[PDB]
Amino acid sequence: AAVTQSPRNKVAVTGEKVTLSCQQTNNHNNMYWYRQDTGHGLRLIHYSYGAGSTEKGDIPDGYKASRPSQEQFSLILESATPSQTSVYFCASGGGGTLYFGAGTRLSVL
Amino acid sequence: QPDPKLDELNKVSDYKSNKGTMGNVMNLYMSPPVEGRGVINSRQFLSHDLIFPIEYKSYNEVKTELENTELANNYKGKKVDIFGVPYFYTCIIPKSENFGGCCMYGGLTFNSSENERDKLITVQVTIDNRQSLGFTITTNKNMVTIQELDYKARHWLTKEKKLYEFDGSAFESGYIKFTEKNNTSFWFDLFPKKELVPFVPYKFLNIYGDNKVVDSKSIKMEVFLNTH
Repeated sequence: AAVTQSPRNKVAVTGEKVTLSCQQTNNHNNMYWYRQDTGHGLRLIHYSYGAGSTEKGDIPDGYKASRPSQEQFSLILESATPSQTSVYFCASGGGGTLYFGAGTRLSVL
Repeated sequence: QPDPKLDELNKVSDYKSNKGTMGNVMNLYMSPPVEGRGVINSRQFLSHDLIFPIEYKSYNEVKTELENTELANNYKGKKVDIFGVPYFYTCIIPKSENFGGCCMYGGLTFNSSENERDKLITVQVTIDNRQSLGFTITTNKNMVTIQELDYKARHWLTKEKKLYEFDGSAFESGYIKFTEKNNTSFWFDLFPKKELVPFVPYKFLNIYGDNKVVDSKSIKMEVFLNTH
């Protein structure tokens, strides 16, 4: 696969630290973390233009990110809250093109 | 050079309110430095840079950039050590024939087999002009880049005192000041300009391009930080 996410499903409790991993095989410079919610579609949380780069999207609050290499972009919830329950989608992109992963479902109890 | 006024220091709060992420700067000083001992450049892209065949994580070479050609020629074809802060986004390093890689500024000292006791330097930190601590850094180089010192210092403060965090800092402004034995001094603003969003690494790290070198045994280091 172009883009793989792990885990695919995750149940956490409030206050729990949760990390979602996205790894790509396209050598793309750009990566993105979105979440998908009914009544909003996809909203961009953080993105990255290369290793060591992360920048805020529209809804960055409560999330960190890390792009330790070209291939990997992680989304870090230091202290999970119920408003973070959602389905997360990561994408990689290089000019013209975007590939999306299959989605990660997170429920926070 | 001389010392900064408070109102001229870059503000963490301005960086955040321009939608910047201080984590870009955190990661430069938390991640490991590029290091190479007794290496010789293998090629160049432009005449003011030197490309060195040193390993960093999964990269197999680094381009270091100097402020002008004569500085590059000072080191070209010589045995040097390399110590510096790499960046990747905006790094331009054309292959020997296809574009990205690992880049840095400066970083260079001549390799010396007579260069073997670690020296300790005490970094003096003062916060809000009212509390101090010191910690020490070491290097085994008699002549050391300012970059090496600056990195060793910011790395300790980032890891131990929240100098940079993903979305801000324990501080609002600050600068690191170096004083040479002959008594002259210069400083760097520790924080990014508010206009630098997205963060563009080469514009922050080019302060190291002058490859300023100092004597470990006598250099004085002071950090001054203000909280919000």
